[PDB]
Amino acid sequence: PDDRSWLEHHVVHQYWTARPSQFPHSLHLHSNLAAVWDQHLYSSDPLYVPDDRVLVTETQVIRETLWLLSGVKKLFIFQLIDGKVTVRNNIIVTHLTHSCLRSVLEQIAAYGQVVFRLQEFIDEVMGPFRTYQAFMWALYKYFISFKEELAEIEKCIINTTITLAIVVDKLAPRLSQLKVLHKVFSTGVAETRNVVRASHLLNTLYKAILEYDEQTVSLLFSLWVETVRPYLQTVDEWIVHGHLWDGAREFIIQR
Amino acid sequence: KRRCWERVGCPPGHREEPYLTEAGRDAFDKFCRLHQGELQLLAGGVLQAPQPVLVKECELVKDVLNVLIGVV
Amino acid sequence: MIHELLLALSGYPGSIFTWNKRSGLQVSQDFPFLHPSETSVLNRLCRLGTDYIRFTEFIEQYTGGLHGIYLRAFCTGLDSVLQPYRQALLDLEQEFLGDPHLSISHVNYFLDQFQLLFPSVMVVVEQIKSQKIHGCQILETVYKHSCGGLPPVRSALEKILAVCHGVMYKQLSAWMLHGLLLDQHEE
Repeated sequence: PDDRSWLEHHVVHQYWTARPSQFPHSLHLHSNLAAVWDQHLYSSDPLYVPDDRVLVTETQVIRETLWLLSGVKKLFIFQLIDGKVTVRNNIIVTHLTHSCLRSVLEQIAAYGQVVFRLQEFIDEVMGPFRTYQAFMWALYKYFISFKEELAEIEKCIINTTITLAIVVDKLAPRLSQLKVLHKVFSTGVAETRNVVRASHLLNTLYKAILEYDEQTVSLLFSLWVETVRPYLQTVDEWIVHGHLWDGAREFIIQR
Repeated sequence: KRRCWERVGCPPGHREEPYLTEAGRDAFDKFCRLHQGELQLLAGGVLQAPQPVLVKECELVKDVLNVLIGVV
Repeated sequence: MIHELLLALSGYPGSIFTWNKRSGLQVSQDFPFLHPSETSVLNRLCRLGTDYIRFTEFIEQYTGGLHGIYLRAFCTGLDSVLQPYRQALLDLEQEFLGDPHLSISHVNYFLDQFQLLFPSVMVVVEQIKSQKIHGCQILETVYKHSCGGLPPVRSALEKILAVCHGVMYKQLSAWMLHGLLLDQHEE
């Protein structure tokens, strides 16, 4: 009423409260698919209940997928159920009856799990090991340039709107590197002493450069130099200050 | 250029559904009433909260600049 | 329908067009807003998307099992030959912004050009999978088929062979400048 009527009739709140969709309709095919899709549901048995849930349009899902891939987490869709994000399937999207859409959002949430792991390694310091810290710094320098692109793309939805397929094919040269980052982080959390706990990640990083020796190996190189900063700093301290830096023996040489 | 996954085939087409953080400087008034209502429900009915809006950007700036001189 | 099919043609196994290891992308749901002769048309079309799924699976599966630096190059080339198919599906999507009354046979007709490239390059990957050819002889078994008879399959196998020669010439640069051998230990 008055204010709330304007809020419901020009924007959503049929997406966080179970209400019918206010996204405009007419009759027949794209307009209102409800009648013919109800007929298809009835003809092939809708089991014993017609398939009907809260219903949301595409653009809300588009900006949520870009928010999830961008770096922020815990959205309305891509709920974290036990430690890994997955699609909320109690929402209907009327065509495809959210079964093919479940597969495509399940792949996107599988990438969001990698995003969650990197942001989780980020979160365990902000809000020392001194080699993990230099690792998460170059990780930050990646993510600032990374979600810059997604913010630019999400601006173009507001200025007419652009479909989901274009924006998931737009982020391919970043997701191709995200698979490399997924294989990089796996031995960085897999682990006794603090020197082998850094050696396990750094030898994997040294080995992964030879795997791609395009655009991935340059990212691996710029990441790799910024994780051996404490070792070069410590070696230079051993030269000119005459003393090996001590961190409960972070360094390789027993001394 | 977006065709929804809700419905396919022969659209007339209609725009974006706007967002709620989209255009964040015109809907203060609706919610300053609504936050007042959520406060009044817990407070019994008389607590209130002045300034649901005022005034502009520039007039508020000129008054705040007059505060530092000494004019209240 | 004319985005759902285009989703099944790309790197998704659908559920409308059911992915099976005995018969990929079957249409069995006989839609009463499809014409019944489109079923055979979909049976013509779905072999192409099945091949696209298999090539997508081959890139997703192998980065051991089929290693060698040359098949890291081969999956790099296989992604490059699947890119213009993505471009063509984007062109179809823009066309359906233009005219949404076009039937499924128009879509099959538009993607009849890629039914000349994809079945001919499918057999090369099947020969690579069936026989133990994963080393520099993968460059051989591409080069036997890259001398072909159709300009699209010539271009696709050109891309794949090109990135494999790129790996080989970098390791020949280690041969001629550093004296280094077994850069990749044998093959």
